[PDB]
Amino acid sequence: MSAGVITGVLLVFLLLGYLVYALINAE
Amino acid sequence: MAAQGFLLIATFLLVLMVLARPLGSGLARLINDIPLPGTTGVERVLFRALGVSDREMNWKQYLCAILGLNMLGLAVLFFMLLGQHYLPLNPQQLPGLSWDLALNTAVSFVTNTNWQSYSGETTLSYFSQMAGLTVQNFLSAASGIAVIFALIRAFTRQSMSTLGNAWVDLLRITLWVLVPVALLIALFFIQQGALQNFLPYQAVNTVEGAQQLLPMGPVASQEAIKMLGTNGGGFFNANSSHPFENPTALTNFVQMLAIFLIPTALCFAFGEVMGDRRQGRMLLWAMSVIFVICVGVVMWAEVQGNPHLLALGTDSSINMEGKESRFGVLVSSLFAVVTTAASCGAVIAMHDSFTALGGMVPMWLMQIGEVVFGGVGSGLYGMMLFVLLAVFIAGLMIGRTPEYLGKKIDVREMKLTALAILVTPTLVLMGAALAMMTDAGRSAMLNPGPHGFSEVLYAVSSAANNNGSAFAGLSANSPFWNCLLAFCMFVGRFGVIIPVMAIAGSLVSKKSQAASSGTLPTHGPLFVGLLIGTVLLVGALTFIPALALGPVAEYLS
Amino acid sequence: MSGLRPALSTFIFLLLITGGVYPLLTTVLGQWWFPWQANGSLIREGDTVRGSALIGQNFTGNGYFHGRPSATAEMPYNPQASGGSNLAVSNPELDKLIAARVAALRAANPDASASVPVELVTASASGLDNNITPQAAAWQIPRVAKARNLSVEQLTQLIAKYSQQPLVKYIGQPVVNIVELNLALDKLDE
Amino acid sequence: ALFEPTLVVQALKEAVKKLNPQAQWRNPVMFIVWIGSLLTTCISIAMASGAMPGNALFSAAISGWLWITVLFANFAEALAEGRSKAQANSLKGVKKTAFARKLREPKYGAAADKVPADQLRKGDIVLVEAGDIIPCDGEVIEGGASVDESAITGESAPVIRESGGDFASVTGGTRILSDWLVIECSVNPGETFLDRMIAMVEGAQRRKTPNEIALTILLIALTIVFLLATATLWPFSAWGGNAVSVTVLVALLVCLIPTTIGGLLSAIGVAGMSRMLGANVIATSGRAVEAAGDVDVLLLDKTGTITLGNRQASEFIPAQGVDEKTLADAAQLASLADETPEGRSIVILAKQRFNLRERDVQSLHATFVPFTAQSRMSGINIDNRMIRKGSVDAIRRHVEANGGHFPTDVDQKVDQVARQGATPLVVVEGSRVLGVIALKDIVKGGIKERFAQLRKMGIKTVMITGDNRLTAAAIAAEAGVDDFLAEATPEAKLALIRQYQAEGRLVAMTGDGTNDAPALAQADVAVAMNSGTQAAKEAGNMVDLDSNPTKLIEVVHIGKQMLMTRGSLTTFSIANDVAKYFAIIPAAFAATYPQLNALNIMCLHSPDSAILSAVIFNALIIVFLIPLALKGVSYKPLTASAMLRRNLWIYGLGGLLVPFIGIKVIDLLLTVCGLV
Ligand SMILES: CCCCCCCCCCCCCCCCCC(=O)OC[C@H](COP(=O)([O-])OCC(O)COP(=O)([O-])OC[C@@H](COC(=O)CCCCCCCCCCCCCCCCC)OC(=O)CCCCCCCCCCCCCCCCC)OC(=O)CCCCCCCCCCCCCCCCC
Ligand SMILES: CCCCCCCCCCCCCCCCCC(=O)OC[C@H](COP(=O)([O-])OCC(O)COP(=O)([O-])OC[C@@H](COC(=O)CCCCCCCCCCCCCCCCC)OC(=O)CCCCCCCCCCCCCCCCC)OC(=O)CCCCCCCCCCCCCCCCC
Ligand SMILES: Nc1ncnc2c1ncn2[C@@H]1O[C@H](COP(=O)(O)OP(=O)(O)O)[C@@H](O)[C@H]1O
Ligand SMILES: [K+]
Ligand SMILES: [K+]
Ligand SMILES: [K+]
Ligand SMILES: [K+]
Ligand SMILES: [K+]
Ligand SMILES: [K+]
Ligand SMILES: [K+]
Ligand SMILES: [K+]
Ligand SMILES: [K+]
Ligand SMILES: [K+]
Ligand SMILES: [K+]
Ligand SMILES: [K+]
Repeated sequence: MSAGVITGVLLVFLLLGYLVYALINAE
Repeated sequence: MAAQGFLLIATFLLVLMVLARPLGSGLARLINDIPLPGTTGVERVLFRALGVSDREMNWKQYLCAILGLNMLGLAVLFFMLLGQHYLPLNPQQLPGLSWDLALNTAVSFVTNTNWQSYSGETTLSYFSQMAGLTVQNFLSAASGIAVIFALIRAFTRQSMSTLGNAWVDLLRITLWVLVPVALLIALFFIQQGALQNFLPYQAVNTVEGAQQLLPMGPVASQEAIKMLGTNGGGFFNANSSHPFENPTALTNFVQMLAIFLIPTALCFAFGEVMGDRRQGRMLLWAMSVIFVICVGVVMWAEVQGNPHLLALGTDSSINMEGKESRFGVLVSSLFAVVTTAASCGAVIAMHDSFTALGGMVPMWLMQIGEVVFGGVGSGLYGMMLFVLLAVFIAGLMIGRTPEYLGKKIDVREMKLTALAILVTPTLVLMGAALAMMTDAGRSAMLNPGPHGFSEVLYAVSSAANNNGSAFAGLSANSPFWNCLLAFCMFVGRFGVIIPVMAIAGSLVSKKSQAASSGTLPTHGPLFVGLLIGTVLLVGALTFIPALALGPVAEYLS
Repeated sequence: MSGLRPALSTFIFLLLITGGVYPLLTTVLGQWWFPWQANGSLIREGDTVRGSALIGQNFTGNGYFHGRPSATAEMPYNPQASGGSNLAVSNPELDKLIAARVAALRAANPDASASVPVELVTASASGLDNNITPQAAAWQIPRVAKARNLSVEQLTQLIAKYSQQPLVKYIGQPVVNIVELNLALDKLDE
Repeated sequence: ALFEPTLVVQALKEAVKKLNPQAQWRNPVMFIVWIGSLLTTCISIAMASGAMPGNALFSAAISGWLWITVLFANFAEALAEGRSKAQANSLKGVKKTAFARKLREPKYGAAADKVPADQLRKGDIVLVEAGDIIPCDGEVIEGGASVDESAITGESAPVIRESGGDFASVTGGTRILSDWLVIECSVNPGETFLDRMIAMVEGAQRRKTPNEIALTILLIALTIVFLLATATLWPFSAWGGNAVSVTVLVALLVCLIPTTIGGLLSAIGVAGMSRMLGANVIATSGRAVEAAGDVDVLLLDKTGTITLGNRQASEFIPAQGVDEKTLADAAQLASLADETPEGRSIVILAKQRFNLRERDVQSLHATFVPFTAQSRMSGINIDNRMIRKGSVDAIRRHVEANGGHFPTDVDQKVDQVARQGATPLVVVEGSRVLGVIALKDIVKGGIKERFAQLRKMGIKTVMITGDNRLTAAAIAAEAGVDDFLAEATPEAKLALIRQYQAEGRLVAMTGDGTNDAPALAQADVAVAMNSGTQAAKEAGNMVDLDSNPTKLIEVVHIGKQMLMTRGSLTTFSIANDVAKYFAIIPAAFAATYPQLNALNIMCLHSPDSAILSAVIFNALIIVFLIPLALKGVSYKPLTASAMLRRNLWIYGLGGLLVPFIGIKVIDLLLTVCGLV
């Protein structure tokens, strides 16, 4: 909807990707 | 009223427990690869004719078999719905479906969800209804029961790699559990008054002089399988509210019995296959306690009903809006809880017209993952995921290795259990957020405010949780809603089926170690309460903010 | 590669069974055993179909028994667009419709109670409800008796004649068939 | 090592300020909290100068308390690591220096050489005297005296070491008392089990156990669902009314995710390893310690492990054709060469009580027959009498091979010897049987109570003996074990390992012999003894420094404590979130949904005060539960269901109740202080 919403969605997707990476590759 | 509700719950649960035990023994015989009495010979020559050998696949080929059958059914049903104006049995000359509606209906009937963003009697022809929709009602149920057959075989098998024959399991389930029981149920429905013919739409001269066109078609044959396979795909837009689908109270009682029949029989079969019936009784005690609490809450909410009725001159505040008059509010509440806990899309009553609490508890019952008899097979392996979570927690709190039914719970099974738990709330939350940031997702709302958010959340939860029941006030016939919901159904079915089969392939290789003095009894009231607390607490901590912005806000309004 | 053939064979066999044998056997057995209630439960006088015994028709006449409101598209009690209003409790449209229905029913039934039965002001789930409670029928007796020049005793007897009850009192509700009630009223008049 | 020393706290707080940048992303929950803290800090800076919200003080307080939450979690982890490092550095401060007496020839008194510590390798021979620090670990090849192992074990009473016997190896950094011990080096310095444990502790690169990995996966999944709910709350309220502020969403997300267990997991692991070190047990890794909480059978060697060893001749029953001054001579001729402590005791007491010291010990034609565990033979063919001795079965086998037979008096005599628990041993000339020499063994002492505690734990303790069946029964009844296994070859112990592992039952064992290396290699728990040899210590995953057989009690205690602390803190963290909802959700939705204020069952003052109180409780619960994670949970031996019920009633109900009181008290303190 706006630049702030785009930044928030991107940050949430990056955090989700990091958490899924940590779950899959939990050494 | 409370006495009538207690009598209804007690009678329903008693008849269900009586009926599901011989079916539990039959399903245990099907799990143990033992042919049913009288099926020997004809089953062998049928397997020889079909070309299925005595092979026994592992988890990878079993999952590939289930996924390939589901994708083939998806393609066949999609092309059948897209080109339904060339196929026969079309007396109304109904045109072919749009691409988005056909894709949504195909994914909906393959993923055992049976969401319907259309009116059946206006949209679909008889051949489509009895040849794609009914065959997918059979096939999705058979696929779910085959997956739970693989999981039960993985729990009972000792240090092997194979998981049974997937085609043999599907054929055995469909031919000896689905078809004859649905034949009996359909014949009883026809006797009570349900519709089964192929006549064109009958013209009616109304007494006062109007003209109404009565829809026809093979309603009862699809009604029996939508009850039996926890399918809930209505022949008409009214679904089980329609008198041609559910004419009588006895018919509706048989409907609820058929909805809970196969999950309860699968729990009994699991307990009998593992030898310890206390495990199946523990699972059934957990689902029954949660179910009884939810039913009592929903009947209390619906009996409280609309508070404005006495203000606007009415006999009682009984919420009869959007409920059929041949069924009480107690019966409607019970059916609502049964279908929204059992991953069935059938509605005796419009859930949109329910009160705030009586819409929250069905929607929360979908949102917790459909573990209270939550569909044929799907409820049992979702409950298995919650059981692995609970035994991990219990093993941690007792200081021993995480253990369930003699088999160790290790890092790989925790990874796959976590992913399978993660799939459906992720879909619900992201799909609801995507619908709530879009004008195409917000313009489908009918009621304004918190109940409109409840409509959107209910639609996304039923799509992702393979339920299919709707408030139906949402206008989900847009291409955006069709594609979003189809994605939700596809992922919420198959991305939960895949890690469950991976758990099964991880658990076949292990050996069920015998019990000892220090082992934890995975039964009894302590573990029943622990599993109930785990399920309710996980679902609550996932979905209380959504309920607070929806139905809780509507209740506190 | 030796795995596609079992998939196709199983799919074609199961599709053929569950789409041309189970529905065919169901239709054949239904038409052989329960033909009237398998073909529509149609109430036919002569060669004219006056309505199914399950669907229910829109009755707005003074001399007839009025059923529950219908929220189907186009005309009320339209079987081509079955479905409820899907109106929430918090929706002001439901309150407006309930107020309008209460006012209309109070105007139509002056010689009755001021507390209207809830099913007469609340729309049904399907929009094709052929049933109301005997309490609602008893509420509507004075208007029908005044319009038809009948008596309360005969109206109660006829309502009890066309009343249906479940096997046990908690799996359903006692209901009366409105369409057959109105056909019985017409046949009694002539 | 105390509970919270001042210097440890003040140094590891600086460590906490040093483990901010890149020590956070290894932990996913705390990296989420760190990212939220940074985002709220930037949001507060924007609110101060450059963003249209003006409540910069509230966002600054939220960001500061999130940073405090990260600081307290790192304080827990750093305090555990600092305590472990302090214990390892205190154990490191031995007097092991460059003072040594290298010998080119292994005889006593060789050249009086001086070599440094770095000039030592796998093969070397060193000499020590009275009051000398041991340079390197190794078996003793000549001499024997008392070795004071106080600086390593933590307790006095010097142990008696014998040249090549049961007490052969010597621990480094330990003083030598009385006589000398000529010591051959086994493993080069720097490569010692103590050195590996010290290197594992200092510079903590500790590997996560599989249980910790699975719990981390579960916490990650909970973080994912809480992040999804928090992220999706913005459009859900944005459509309904005014959108909820980002700082309140971040505060709710941090309050929701398993912050307590997610910040205390490493503290629990390191504190469990430190408590293992404090029980005088060295562990290679936490995997064995956590597996020890699942074992159900413990295997035991008799001599050395369950008894002190050093068997001595007590009764010395002769035969009819032996009388006197012949059995002692035969025993001395059979035992003058074998290098076993019971043989040396027999040698030094037989001549003592029979005045037969005039017999020469060297006669230039000695066969020098060693002792083998499976053969059970010892003796020197010195005058064509070919004298031998051994166990009862070995004597019967050797008599049935060359000699005629044996009468019933030998069986009666060995039964009478085994009546009081001493193991039978009889000498034979080769064609005729002789008298039976007893070998008294002393039980280690107060072990019946500890074996009763093992039985109460559900661990079926069983001791593998060899020796003779009846004396094994006598010593098993005296010790208090559940079962025994006599007449055992060294292969039979590995056979018992594989038989117990074939059932799926997890097997633990203790041993101190050099013939137990495959047993400790295949065993899941392989607790060695400090009196054991270097090969057994290297083959074992754990070694006990107390030389105690029933140290598995403390090992099971610590492993179960670690697992139950992890599970209990996870349950507490999950159960806190319903009170987090009841504190935040009516506070978060106050302008977009003022109708949700009925959910404020805690009767909190303001929405900002409620959110701040939830964040303050989330920050303070970690520092309040640091002592619980450091000490572990209170482990009591009960049944599994009763223990689960007690842990649930005291932790799940605690997480249901305690956050309500905590948030309410914090809100009242803020109200009476006037901050909000
Ligand atoms: C309020 C808060 C929450 C409430 C919590 C309540 C939750 C619900 C509870 C239900 C949980 C289910 C348990 C798991 C399944 C158990 C199945 C089983 O094997 O059972 C044996 C099981 C273990 O015993 P066992 O001796 O080890 O037996 C094992 C052997 O394998 C078996 O040995 P056997 O073969 O010798 O035994 C005989 C044989 C029986 O014989 C047979 O083989 C069957 C065939 C008989 C012939 C058929 C004709 C007659 C049958 C009639 C029905 C069919 C025809 C009907 C006709 C209509 C057509 C459709 O076994 C069976 O088949 C048993 C199955 C039937 C009984 C199960 C009843 C469970 C439901 C209880 C009623 C609902 C209560 C709660 C609801 C209300 C709450 C609001 O025991 C039980 O029965 C457990 C259930 C106990 C009753 C629950 C009572 C709960 C409390 C009541 C509510 C009061 C509080 C409310 C407060 C009010 C405020 C509003
Ligand atoms: C937040 C934590 C809260 C506190 C936690 C503390 C837990 C302890 C609570 C104690 C207080 C309760 C006292 C009331 C007495 C009633 C129960 C009783 O008798 O035993 C007490 C029982 C301990 O039983 P036990 O250790 O197995 O052994 C004692 C038994 O008496 C011996 O029985 P058995 O082992 O010999 O086997 C039973 C036997 C039969 O033998 C007997 O019991 C003796 C003979 C009596 C005849 C009656 C049996 C026939 C059944 C007819 C009706 C039964 C009652 C149905 C009413 C249910 C209504 C709700 O036959 C059976 O196997 C029958 C099937 C067993 C099920 C029967 C009842 C199940 C329903 C009750 C639990 C469901 C509601 C809990 C909701 C809580 C959720 C938060 O404690 C509980 O019931 C615990 C319930 C509460 C647990 C809460 C845990 C929540 C989870 C934590 C949060 C999530 C964790 C984080 C995970 C997230 C992942 C990231
Ligand atoms: N020095 C010795 N001379 C002769 N026989 C011995 C000697 N030491 C032990 N034995 C015999 O060996 C048997 C025990 O063997 P083993 O267990 O391998 O040695 P240990 O008991 O020292 O561990 C005993 O029955 C004993 O008779
Ligand atoms: K469904
Ligand atoms: K549906
Ligand atoms: K869930
Ligand atoms: K699920
Ligand atoms: K789920
Ligand atoms: K599901
Ligand atoms: K389903
Ligand atoms: K599921
Ligand atoms: K499902
Ligand atoms: K979840
Ligand atoms: K989860
Ligand atoms: K927390």
